[PDB]
Parts: sequence; C-alpha cells; structure tokens
Amino acid sequence: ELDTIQRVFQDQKSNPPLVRNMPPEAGKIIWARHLFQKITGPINIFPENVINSTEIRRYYGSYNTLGKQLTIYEMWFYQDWVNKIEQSKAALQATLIVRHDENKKLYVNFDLEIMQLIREAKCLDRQGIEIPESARIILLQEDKFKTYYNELLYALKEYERINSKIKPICKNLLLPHIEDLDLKLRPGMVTLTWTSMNIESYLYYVHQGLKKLEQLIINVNDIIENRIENNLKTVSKVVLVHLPNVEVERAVDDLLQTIMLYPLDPHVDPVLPEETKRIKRYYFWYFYQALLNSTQNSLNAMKYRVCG
Repeated sequence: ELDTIQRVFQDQKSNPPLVRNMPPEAGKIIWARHLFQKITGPINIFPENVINSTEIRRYYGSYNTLGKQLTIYEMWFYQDWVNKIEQSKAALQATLIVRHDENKKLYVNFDLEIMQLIREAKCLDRQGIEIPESARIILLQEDKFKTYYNELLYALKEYERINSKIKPICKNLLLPHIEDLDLKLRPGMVTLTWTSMNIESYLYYVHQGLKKLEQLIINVNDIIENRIENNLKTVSKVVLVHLPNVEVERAVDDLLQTIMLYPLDPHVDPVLPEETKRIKRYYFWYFYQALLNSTQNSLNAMKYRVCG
C-alpha cells in the first residue's frame, strides 16, 4: 503493497487517462473509495496473526494515516459536490431557462445546464445516491430542451441546404420566396418548451413553408432545367448550311411558361428589389448568349467545312 497504493493516490484522479462517460467528481470519489476498499483488505490482515510482534502495527500506522487522508479528500470533494447543484439550480439555472432560438444559427443559452443535469442524474443513480426532487424536475425539463434544440437544429439546417442549392443560380423567383420565409418571435414565446407545446407546431409550420418553397423549386426545375436545355441543344445542332421555326416557337412558349412561375420581370413594388431583379436577367442573358452562340457555333462549323 500500500505504499504502492499511496503513490497511486498521490497521483490523484485528474492525472491518469480516464476514458468513460462519468464525471470527474464521480470518478474521483469512486476511485478513492475503491482505493480505500483495496487498501482495506491488507490493513485488516496485519493484526491478530502479527499483532504480537507489532511489526504490522507499525505499518498499520502508515495505512491508517492513508485511510484518514483519503476520507478527508473524499469529504472535501463532497463538500464541493453535495448541495452544489441544489444551490446552482435554485439560484440561477432553475429560473425559467430561456429556450433555444435563432437569428443566423441556433443559439444555445443554457448548454451548461443541459450537460450538468445530465451527468448529475446518471452519476447519482450509478453510485446509488439520492437525487433531490429539484434535480429530477429540472432534469426532465432539460431532456425536453435538448430534444427541441436538436429538432430546431435540423430545421435551421434545412433552410441551410435549401440555400446551398438556391444560391448557385440566384434566381429572383426563389430569392423573393426566401425573403417571404422570414418570421418573428416575441418574448412571450421564449418560454414555450416548459409545458412541451407550441414549439412542435411552430417548427412544423416553418417546415411547411420550406416544403412549399421546395415544391415551387421542383416545378421551376421540371419546366426550366430539362425542356429548355434540350431546346438549346437542338438549336446548337441545327446545321445552317444543309440537313435532310420549331425552336423559335418553343423559345417563345418557354418564356411564357417561365412567366407562369411568378418571376418578377418588373421589380416587386413594396420590396423595391431593383438591384436583385437584374441578376437573373444577367444569367438569362448568359443563357441567351448560349442560344445565339449555339447558332453561331454551327455557323462557324459550316463556314469551315463548306468544301465537302
């Protein structure tokens, strides 16, 4: 051994590589108790046988004298631990925990409270210790906060993926829809996760807005990404010299088809996004440049291969 035990204790619990899911407090006291038990066985063984011788015782012582020391260290650790959580909750963590909200991402206010209450009950149960009523009530509430924080996490990021897929094109039909997807939260709702409701419906409604937007994008795709691209390819293949009206008619039809998707050819008035609307016209001009270039590319091809 137990001088060997002594050197073990002198190298206290914070110094070795403990790997587990048990707090420093709990691991420290168990190791001390176990060490004391081992001691021891051886121481127881030684014684018786041885014682006687013683040696062882011485050783045882150392161990013990070691046993006395260990008991003293245990008591100091428990002095810092017994009653600590009750004081923390009753003073500054039990006072109507602000739920999780957002501005640019999800902002976690009481992350510490979640983690702490978590470790608290797991360790008190595993160690066969009594858990005060205050700790159990707030712990169940914490589980509610954690689940809602995670679900809101998923929601926010849904808006993020949709954004990652919209921003590469910067279409001024979805940019206004994106603008319309803005919401406002008053302070009276900053405490809804207490009785477990109105946040599920809120998140579901935000999701409903996102899915409706997604459906609009799906349409815009089916109308624009396939039919018009195929038409452009047809325009490029047209041999203007020889080959053994239609595309022009289809181009006109496709314009009107795009107009049917609520694209703001005039700037939206109340919003006044004069700068934002011309961006799609620039991309559309690039597409128009691709159409004229398609015919032009053909033009040059014939001009080069006229001799055969």
